[PDB]
Amino acid sequence: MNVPKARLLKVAELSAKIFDQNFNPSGIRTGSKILNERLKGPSVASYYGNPDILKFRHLKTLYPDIEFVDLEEQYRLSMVEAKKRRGKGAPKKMKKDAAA
Amino acid sequence: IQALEKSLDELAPLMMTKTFNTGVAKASVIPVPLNKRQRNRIAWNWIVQSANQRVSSDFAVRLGEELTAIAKGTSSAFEKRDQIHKTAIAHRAYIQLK
Amino acid sequence: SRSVWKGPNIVPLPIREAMTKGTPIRTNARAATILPQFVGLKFQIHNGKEYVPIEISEDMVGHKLGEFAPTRKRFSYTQTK
Amino acid sequence: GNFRFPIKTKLPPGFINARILRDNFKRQQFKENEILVKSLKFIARNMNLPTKLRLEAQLKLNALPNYMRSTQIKNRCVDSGHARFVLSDFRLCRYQFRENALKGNLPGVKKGIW
Amino acid sequence: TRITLPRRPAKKIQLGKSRPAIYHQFNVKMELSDGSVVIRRSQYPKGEIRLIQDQRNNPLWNPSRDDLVVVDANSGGSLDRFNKRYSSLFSTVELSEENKKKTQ
Amino acid sequence: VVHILGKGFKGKEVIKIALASKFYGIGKTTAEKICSKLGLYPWMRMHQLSEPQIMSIASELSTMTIEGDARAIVKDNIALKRKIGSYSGMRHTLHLPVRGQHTRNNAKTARKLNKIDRR
RNA sequence: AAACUCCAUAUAUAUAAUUUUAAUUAUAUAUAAUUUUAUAUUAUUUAUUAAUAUAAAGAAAGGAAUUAAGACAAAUCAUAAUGAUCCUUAUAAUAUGGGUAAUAGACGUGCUAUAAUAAAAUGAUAAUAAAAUUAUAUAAAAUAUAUUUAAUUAUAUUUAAUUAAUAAUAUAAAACAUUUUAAUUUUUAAUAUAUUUUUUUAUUAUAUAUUAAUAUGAAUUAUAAUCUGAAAUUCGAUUAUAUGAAA
Ligand SMILES: [Mg+2]
Ligand SMILES: [Mg+2]
Ligand SMILES: [Mg+2]
Ligand SMILES: [Mg+2]
Ligand SMILES: [Mg+2]
Ligand SMILES: [Mg+2]
Ligand SMILES: [Mg+2]
Ligand SMILES: [Mg+2]
Ligand SMILES: [Mg+2]
Ligand SMILES: [Mg+2]
Ligand SMILES: [Mg+2]
Ligand SMILES: [Mg+2]
Ligand SMILES: [Mg+2]
Ligand SMILES: [Mg+2]
Ligand SMILES: [Mg+2]
Ligand SMILES: [Mg+2]
Ligand SMILES: [Mg+2]
Ligand SMILES: [Mg+2]
Repeated sequence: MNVPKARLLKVAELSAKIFDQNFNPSGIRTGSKILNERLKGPSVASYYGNPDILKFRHLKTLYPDIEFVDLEEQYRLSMVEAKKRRGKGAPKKMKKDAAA
Repeated sequence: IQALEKSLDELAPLMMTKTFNTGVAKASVIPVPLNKRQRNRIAWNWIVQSANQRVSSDFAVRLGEELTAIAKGTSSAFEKRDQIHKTAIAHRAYIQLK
Repeated sequence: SRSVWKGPNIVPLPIREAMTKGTPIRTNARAATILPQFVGLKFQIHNGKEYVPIEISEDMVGHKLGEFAPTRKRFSYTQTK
Repeated sequence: GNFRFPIKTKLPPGFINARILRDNFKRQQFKENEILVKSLKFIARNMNLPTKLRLEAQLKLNALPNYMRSTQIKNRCVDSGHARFVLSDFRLCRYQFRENALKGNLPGVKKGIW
Repeated sequence: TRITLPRRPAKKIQLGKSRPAIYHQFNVKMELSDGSVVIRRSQYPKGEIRLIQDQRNNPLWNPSRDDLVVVDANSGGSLDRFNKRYSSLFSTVELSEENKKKTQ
Repeated sequence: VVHILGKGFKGKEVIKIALASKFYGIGKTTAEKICSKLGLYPWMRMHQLSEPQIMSIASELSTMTIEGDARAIVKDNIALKRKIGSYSGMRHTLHLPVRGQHTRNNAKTARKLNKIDRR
C-alpha cells in the first residue's frame, strides 16, 4: 500500500546525517529542546537602561570651569536646613557598636 | 402565496384599541386603524400559536397543516378577530378625531 | 500531578540524624514528597507560624509534606442573635 | 555587609526604587547564571544519563538561590516602578504610556481616531 | 425518643424441658503466616482460611528471628503504587547518595 | 420491561446506551465492549434479545467491578484520605470543595454532595 | 456649537519590469456632498418663502476624535511628584515559608443549561472572511503512542521555512446535503403483504402501565496520566476511563 516503513526510516536517517539533524525513531524524551533554546539573558538584563549614563556628579571632573548647580539638590538641602531650624529633624542613628 | 395573502387579509383584525389612561377609567380606549405590517403580525401570531398546538415534530409540517386549515376555513382565531371587532363596535363612541 | 518521568520532588533535608538518633526534622519544605525512606521519622512541618509535628505512615508515601499542616483554621460565624 | 544584595551591582540610570533594585538584581544574576540552569535541567531531566547524576543535578538545581530563577523576573514601569498593566513595547505602565504618548515622547505613537 | 422493637409474649420453657444451646459450628482449618494450621470451631460456613498478618510474622511475638518481612492486604487502595510508579530508581545507590547534607 | 441483574429496562432502549445509563461502572467504551464480545449488533433494541443472550450479558457484567464494588473503591479512597489526615480529608469531612475551588461566593454543590460516605 | 481632522466612500493620476500577486491589490496626491435642480399642494412676513409630492442626476449612506465655564471639598498622597506633619535598630533592608484563595446569610456583573422554529457525528480537486502576532519567537509537513483501517482530538520526537505584502500561528465557523435524536405504542422486531419499497397496510410482542425526571444538562467526586516551572500541597491549566447533582 504505502512505502515500506523501513525505507522511510532509511531516508530519514540519510537526510538527518546530511543536514545535521537529530534522529530518534523510538521517540524517547531526549530533552533536546532544553538545549536548543535561545539565551534571553542579555535582553532581560538590559531592561532598565544603560547604567553608565552621564550624571550631574561627573560634570565636576569634566568641565571643572563651569559652576553648575542643581535645583533639586539645593531644594533638598534647603528643606533639610529648614526642618532643623524649625526644630524638627532626624534622630541620631546609634552606631553599630551598640546592642549585642 | 395567494392563499396565504387571502388568509392574512381575512384573519388580521381591521381595527384595534389601545390604552389612553391619560383620560378616564377603563383607559378610555379608542379604536385605532392599523397598517398592513401590523395586521399581518396580528394574523401571523395567531397562525403560529394555532400551528404549535399540532403533533408533528417539524415546524414546517405543523405550519403547513395550519395554513391548509385556514385556507379551507377551519381556523381557530376567527373568533379572536370577531371579539376584537365587536369590542371596536362597542367603543365606537369613544372615537375622537385628533 | 507532577509528571512521573520527571521523578519525585526531593529537597535536601536531614535524615541521617533522624534515623541514627531520634531527632525530628523541622522544615519549611512543604512541597517535598514523602519517599518510602521517611516512614517512622518525626517531622515538624511549618504551617505559616508554627511547626506541626507529624509521624510518617506507610500510606503517606507519595503525598506532599504540606498536606498535613493546615495553614488556615476553620471559619466560625458569630451570629450574636 | 551594608549592601542589600549578596553581589554588588550598578544602579539603574533612571527611576530607582527598592522593587526596581530587586528586579534588576534578579535580572542580572539570571543573566550570569542562565547557562548553569539550562545545563543542570538537561542533565536532571535526561533519562539516558545515570540516575545518580540526574539526582545530584536536580538537587543542586533546587538548591540554587532565588535571584537566578527565570520565574522571578517581572516587568516594571521604567518611569514609575509600577508593576501592573505594563506594555512590553515601551516598558511603561498604563498611565505613563498615556502621558508620554500625549506628550510626544514615544517614537511613533498617536491617539486613535478610526 | 428511644427506638425499641416490641416484646412478644415469651414462650414458657418448663422446668426440665430447658435444653442447652448448641449453635452450628464447622471444623474450620486456619493457616497462619507460616505453614502451620490450626483446627477450630467457627459458625461461618467457610471450612478453610489463611491469614496474611498474624502472630507468626509479628516482631513482638518473634524477637529472636533476624529477618521478618511484613505485608498487608493486596488489590486494595493505592498500596505499593508509590513504588510501582517509579521504576528508574530501584534497590544501595540511594543509601550511598543519602550520605550527608553538609548544612549548618 | 426486561431485566438484567435485577434492573428494570425498557424494550425501546438500545443496549449500548442503556448499560452505561443504568450501571455504575459502564460507559461509552465499556458498553461498546460486552456488545462487541457477545456479537450483538451495534443498535440492538433489547426487546430483540433471547434469554441466552440476556444471561450471557448478565455473566459478562458479573465478571466486572460494576456496581457496589466501584462505590466501595471510591468510598475507601475518601476514607483513606480522611484516615491519613489530609487536607482533602477534612474537606470531605466538612462538606467543602476539595479541588481548590473558591468557597467565598458559591459552593451550593458539594454542600449536599461531599461527605465521608459518598454514593 | 458648527466646519477643519481620522476610518470609511466613489473617481481619476503616480509607483509595482503582476516570481513579496492579493492589479479583485497596496498607498501617496487631488476632486466630490454639510447634495443639486424641475414642476405639485398646503399654505404664508409674497414670492425672495418654507413642508411635502418625486419627473430627473449623482457612487454618495455612515462612523470617532473633540464633552466649554462652573460646580458635586466626587475618585486619586497605592502611576509617579509634592506641603505640613508622623516613624530613624523603624514606619527603613533582606530572604524561608503562609496571607491575598477562608465561608453563615446578602448583593452586582458574567458563563453554561433546562430539546425537535434544535443539539450531537460526518463531510480531501478541502464553500466563503477581516484584522493582528512572530530576535525576551514561531511552530508546517512527518513519526510515535491513547485506539482498532484511517481520520479526528490530546500529549511527546524532529524541528522545515520566516524576522516576514513571501514561512507560521491558520483548510474560520455558522449556513447547506446527509444520518441520527429520549418524553413518543409518534417506536422496534416477527412473519404477510404491493405500483408509497430509505417505504405503508395487516395480526401479534415492544404495556407496572401517558403529563416532566434522557441518547438534555456537566456541577461534584475517584483514579491513571501530561504540559510550564527549582517547585502546584495550601492554590495552575490538560486530555483519559468512571462519577452524572440543581435545573
Ligand atoms: Mg524620591
Ligand atoms: Mg512572571
Ligand atoms: Mg451510569
Ligand atoms: Mg466640533
Ligand atoms: Mg464642564
Ligand atoms: Mg475616599
Ligand atoms: Mg510615592
Ligand atoms: Mg483579590
Ligand atoms: Mg462592570
Ligand atoms: Mg438541544
Ligand atoms: Mg453542549
Ligand atoms: Mg471549508
Ligand atoms: Mg489577510
Ligand atoms: Mg502537525
Ligand atoms: Mg457543524
Ligand atoms: Mg449527555
Ligand atoms: Mg467543565
Ligand atoms: Mg466545574
